[PDB]
Amino acid sequence: HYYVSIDIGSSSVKTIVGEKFHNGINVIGTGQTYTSGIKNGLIDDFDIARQAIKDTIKKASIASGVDIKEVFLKLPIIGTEVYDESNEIDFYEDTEINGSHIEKVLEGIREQETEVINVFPIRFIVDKENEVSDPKELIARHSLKVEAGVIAIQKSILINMIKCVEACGVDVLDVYSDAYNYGSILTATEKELGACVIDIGEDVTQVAFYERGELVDADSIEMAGRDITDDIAQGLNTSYETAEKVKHQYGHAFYDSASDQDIFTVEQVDSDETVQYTQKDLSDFIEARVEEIFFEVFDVLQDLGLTKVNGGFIVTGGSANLLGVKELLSDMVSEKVRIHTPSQMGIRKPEFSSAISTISSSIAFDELLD
Ligand SMILES: Nc1ncnc2c1ncn2[C@@H]1O[C@H](COP(=O)(O)OP(=O)(O)OP(=O)(O)O)[C@@H](O)[C@H]1O
Ligand SMILES: [Mg+2]
Repeated sequence: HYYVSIDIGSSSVKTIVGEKFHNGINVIGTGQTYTSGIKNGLIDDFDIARQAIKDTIKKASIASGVDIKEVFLKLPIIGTEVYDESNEIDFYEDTEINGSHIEKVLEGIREQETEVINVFPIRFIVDKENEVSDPKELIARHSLKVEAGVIAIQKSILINMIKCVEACGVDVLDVYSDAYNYGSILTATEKELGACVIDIGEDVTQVAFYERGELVDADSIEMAGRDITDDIAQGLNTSYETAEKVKHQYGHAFYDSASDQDIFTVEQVDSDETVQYTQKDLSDFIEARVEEIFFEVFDVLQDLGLTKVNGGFIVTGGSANLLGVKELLSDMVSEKVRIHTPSQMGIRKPEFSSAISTISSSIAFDELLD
């Protein structure tokens, strides 16, 4: 009927209630609630977080008209495993492969410390020979085999993340690693060539790489928005708060493009005085940090041995609202670089990318298995 996804982020818990249309999703209600209950993408104070999630589920339950009781929880690429696996189910009759055989054969893969959370198909193989993308309505005589991609997350995260959302009085129908979700924000062309999604939130920066249409591998960095603000507060000798504002109001991640005529005033933290800075001044600190962030990204890529990103670079997430971000990355790499923002209205901010893709993934599996 209705699709409701929940994004439990370090800056704000995000919720989206949507409806499936022929050419996409129709957001009919959203909610957002800032919280200090989540840090580095994990629950820092259960109670505080459990209250943020409820508030978010409410603000949306109101704005959407729907009375939310079921939700799809996204999971951060943290303590996550992305590997290859296959499985085959047998037949004793002439069976017309339907959505239920897909699930049955995938379930086997969903099989110690971790737990398979997502199993997605790469290619199926009917009666031990017909290699095909879709095996539906095709007739199987002896067997249906699937070579899939699998994602596992550490049991500690899964459990508590769900214990917290379910403590709000709603059921978690399913879970979706952002490592799978980002596939949505891409284009078929990007997925094919080898695109790299860079989601810079507040505490975490997630990196996902897709090639030939499927996810290849993923990881995260504990450096993001907050660190930009931290760098700003120290550089202008000011409070975190005012630092978090001038970043929003005047932030520019590329030095060579920040204004001088643009001036603002920040108060000092050690005196009852006030200093005046230009946008460019602020830029020095911002670019520096956003750069160190991309340098981390590259390393993640090297570790995962995922060089070559002919698919290009896609950057998103809250910090993606920063000006000059596209400029800076393009200046330190040689592939296309775009800042993905949800198309649907109401959620036309980079920070909503993950939440909306969670719904996409939901719907995607809904069809695959029916
Ligand atoms: N307009 C702005 N300019 C630059 N940065 C901003 C702006 N708006 C949002 N941010 C920053 O983006 C970050 C939050 O965005 P985001 O929602 O993607 O993080 P989160 O998902 O809630 O937590 P997580 O780090 O676990 O992903 C904050 O650090 C915030 O300061
Ligand atoms: Mg986030």
